[PDB]
Amino acid sequence: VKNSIIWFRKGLRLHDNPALLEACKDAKHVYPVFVLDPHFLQQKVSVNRYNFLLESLEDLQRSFQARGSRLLVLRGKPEEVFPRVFREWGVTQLCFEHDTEPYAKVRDAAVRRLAAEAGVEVVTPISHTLYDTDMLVARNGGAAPLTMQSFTKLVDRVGDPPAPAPDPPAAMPPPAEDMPSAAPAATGVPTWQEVGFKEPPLTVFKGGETEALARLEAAFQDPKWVAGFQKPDTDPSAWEKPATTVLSPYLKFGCLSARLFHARLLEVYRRHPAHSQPPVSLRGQLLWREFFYTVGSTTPNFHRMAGNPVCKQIDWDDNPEFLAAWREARTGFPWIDAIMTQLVTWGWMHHLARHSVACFLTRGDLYVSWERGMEVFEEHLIDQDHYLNAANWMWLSASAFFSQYFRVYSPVVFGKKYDPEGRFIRKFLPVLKDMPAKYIYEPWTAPLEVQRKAGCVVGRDYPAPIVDHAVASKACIARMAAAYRRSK
Ligand SMILES: Cc1cc2nc3c(=O)[nH]c(=O)nc-3n(C[C@H](O)[C@H](O)[C@H](O)COP(=O)(O)OP(=O)(O)OC[C@H]3O[C@@H](n4cnc5c(N)ncnc54)[C@H](O)[C@@H]3O)c2cc1C
Ligand SMILES: [Cl-]
Repeated sequence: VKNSIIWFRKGLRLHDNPALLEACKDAKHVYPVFVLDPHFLQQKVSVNRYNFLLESLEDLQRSFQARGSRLLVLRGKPEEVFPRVFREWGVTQLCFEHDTEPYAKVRDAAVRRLAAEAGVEVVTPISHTLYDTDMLVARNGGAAPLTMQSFTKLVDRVGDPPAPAPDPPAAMPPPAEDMPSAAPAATGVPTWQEVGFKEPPLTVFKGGETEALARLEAAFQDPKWVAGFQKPDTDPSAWEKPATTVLSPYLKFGCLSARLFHARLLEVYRRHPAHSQPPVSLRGQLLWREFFYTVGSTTPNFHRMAGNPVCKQIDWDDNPEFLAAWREARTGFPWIDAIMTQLVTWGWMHHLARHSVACFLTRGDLYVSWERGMEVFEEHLIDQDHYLNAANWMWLSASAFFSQYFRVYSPVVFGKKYDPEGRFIRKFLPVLKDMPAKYIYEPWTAPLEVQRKAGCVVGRDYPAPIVDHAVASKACIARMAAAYRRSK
């Protein structure tokens, strides 16, 4: 008889899940599995992101229970767990969604070898990306496009991505009873307290497929907003109602299918002939993700500077004091510090808020390596995504993809154009809540009488600025110019 495992890693959803559909086909028993390394922390990861994963697993558990089944959260390393459960459960087929990250390729090769030793068929459909990204490279002559313009031309020659797969059946084949490795007490979803976090998550975005689909429907309630979306024109200071979809955490974990999102976009576009086009359109945003997955997966050492063939070698400074001030939201520039507080509190900030703080750290003011900023984002972002974090940090530091290092955002002026009253600053830096708007982006310029009346004395309640932007940005531009000459 057929006994199958559907192994979740990403792809934390029932919709558009061809791996799950294959596992269920003609099966007597299906074992839905997630493998949790219970020593992960004792090795880097904020409770915000880890709890988002746990909420996503709890949602899957509820969905499987509604269909007569159960999610099994196995503790250990895949290479140690799977040989045991292959034999225990009489497994004949293992299904999982393909993953192109570096660690995944090593892990999955090991599991494939073990499956073959046990006589287990392995099925690995592509559904985390819009397309088979190896197919895109092949149809481009064997190399990934290195500009968005050429990437968009390639996908348009290839055509539409595959349609989302059908929903799974209303009843699933359950795990077999009295299998020791499937014991309830050994296979439940843990809480954040149980995995060892001491402080609670503070983010406002809840994990899981159910929430992902609800947020998708909310975005599409206004088709004119979807059709006319232009990413560069959206407001980074909007926090009560964010100005973009905030689907990124859901896409990162696969709670939302990218193919479903794309299909829904095309439905709207067919009815709105003046809809925006790539790169600025909402379809364009999914193509930025696809572009960076395609380049990233075919480039060695993509997450590093040294040994990375697409990355310019730049003389970044090893300045721990500047990195600490940035990481701890005590730069003395309220726009920067508010965004860095949103990072640690919510784990998500608007794209142009990410631009502001990444420019400041690297080529704009402090001249610290983008790899250090990437590490801080990797800890705190609930949408942390290996290829997308690396690629956008290389863009913002003018190390790859982007080369216009004379464009430097002002940490004072940039936010003021959207939010002159500083509502965003006041929300995330309440020490400044009573500062008059005239000084809230530049509090060190307020007279002492004003600082005292506001209960915010610079140097006592809120730090002085760690640099003078005019001085620092001129120095950084000169160094970038010199670095660009050296790589001639
Ligand atoms: C320094 C830096 C680091 C970043 N790190 C990450 C990261 O770890 N994870 C991440 O998902 N995005 C990252 N981004 C890209 C981008 O800022 C986010 O995808 C975006 O803020 C998510 O908001 P949203 O879902 O509302 O996006 P929308 O504008 O609604 O876009 C829809 C989807 O398109 C994709 N997308 C949008 N913008 C980009 C982009 N510039 N690059 C790649 N894909 C994009 C995402 O999957 C996103 O959910 C980073 C950008 C910068 C400047
Ligand atoms: Cl600016």
